[PDB]
Amino acid sequence: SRMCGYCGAPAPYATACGLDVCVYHTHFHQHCPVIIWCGHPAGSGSCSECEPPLGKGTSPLDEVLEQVPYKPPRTVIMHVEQGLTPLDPGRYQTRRGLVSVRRGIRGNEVDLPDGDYASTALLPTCKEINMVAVASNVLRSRFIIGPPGAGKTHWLLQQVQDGDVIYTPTHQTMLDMIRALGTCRFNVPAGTTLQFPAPSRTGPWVRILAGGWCPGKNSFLDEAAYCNHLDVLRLLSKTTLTCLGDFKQLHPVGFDSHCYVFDIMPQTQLKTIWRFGQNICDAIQPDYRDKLMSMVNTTRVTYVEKPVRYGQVLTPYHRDREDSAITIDSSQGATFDVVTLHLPTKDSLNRQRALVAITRARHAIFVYDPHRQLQSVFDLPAKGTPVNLAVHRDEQLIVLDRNNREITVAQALGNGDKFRATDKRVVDSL
Ligand SMILES: [Zn+2]
Ligand SMILES: [Zn+2]
Ligand SMILES: [Zn+2]
Ligand SMILES: [Zn+2]
Ligand SMILES: [Zn+2]
Repeated sequence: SRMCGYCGAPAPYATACGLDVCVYHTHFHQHCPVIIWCGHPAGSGSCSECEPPLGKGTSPLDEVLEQVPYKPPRTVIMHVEQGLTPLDPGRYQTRRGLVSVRRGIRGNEVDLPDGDYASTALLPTCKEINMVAVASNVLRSRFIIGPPGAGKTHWLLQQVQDGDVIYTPTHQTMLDMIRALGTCRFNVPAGTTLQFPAPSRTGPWVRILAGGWCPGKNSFLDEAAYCNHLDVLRLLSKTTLTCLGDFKQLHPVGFDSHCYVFDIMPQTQLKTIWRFGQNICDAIQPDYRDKLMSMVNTTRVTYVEKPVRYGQVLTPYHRDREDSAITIDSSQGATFDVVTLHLPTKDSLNRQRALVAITRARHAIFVYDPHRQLQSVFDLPAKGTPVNLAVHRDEQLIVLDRNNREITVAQALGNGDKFRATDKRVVDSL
């Protein structure tokens, strides 16, 4: 009992290209013949039963199939003896209608009486297509649109895991992906004119798109805008996809072809951040539609048990300002290397203020939060960095190492010195 590839209804018939169809859809598949009850193709007018004409496609599948040539296969004899035949297992049209050659321990089983039958095999073209699954899986998929510049390649590397599968359209894109991953599984395709490395034993699979679905945990689609539309539908019939694409420019002058599914897929626009690290981007994400990707290093986050004066000090209320400290409201549109979020007063912090305070610093932020009130507004875990930090403190240069100790030496630890301020740079040398 087979179901229709279009609508999922019971399917007694099939297209020559391997699509199971219900009675209704026997007459809306212009791609190739559909042998119906009278033994002729629907709409052929070979007899009076097949005179009603074919209708226009009811599915995007039909539009996709306009670029997929039907090549009629050879008419081959199927020899039958006690329900056994030499022909390969599959599905065939015969004078007794559509029949299946099943694999078995005794042999290739076929439910037909002894004889010889002229047989045309169904092509594999739409053997794995299921448009009700495509619809469902499209909803549970995502299309990651990249930014104008770079970074889209590095998003994938942070997301990919050893159990995952990455589908890619060409030999070259497959090679590009394999080089970017470093360690991955694959089978070098026959006939290729590229120099493929050796495949690893572990890592994500890199599969050529034309090869079709193979099982995995998460499935990705590389170069989505370049991919074969029918192959994409084959995948979406079996799994959901994370589909990677580039920034949509205004080029359409017949210059844009991509699978229709991407225009109805849930979309995620990537945005490059140059001001602070990824850990900050993650904490602030709830306030933004775009997925924020840091194109710079991790911003340090340290939870001090006692007050401190590193970099610019920030605090909600004027009452708690000391020395050259400012309010969080006064810090809007200002940028620093180091910042100290000073929160002595209970219930003094909301989302808006906290968002401003967290997004001022470039390299480090120290948070004095004795009331533990930042937790109730933000998820911001403590993050260290193996770096030698440096900043002024009331007309006096000072430096702190990776373990947040006030060391005053000349490059003793042997770590990097991160700083972007005008005064900190020039004073650093001399
Ligand atoms: Zn149907
Ligand atoms: Zn067809
Ligand atoms: Zn007919
Ligand atoms: Zn790529
Ligand atoms: Zn394209």
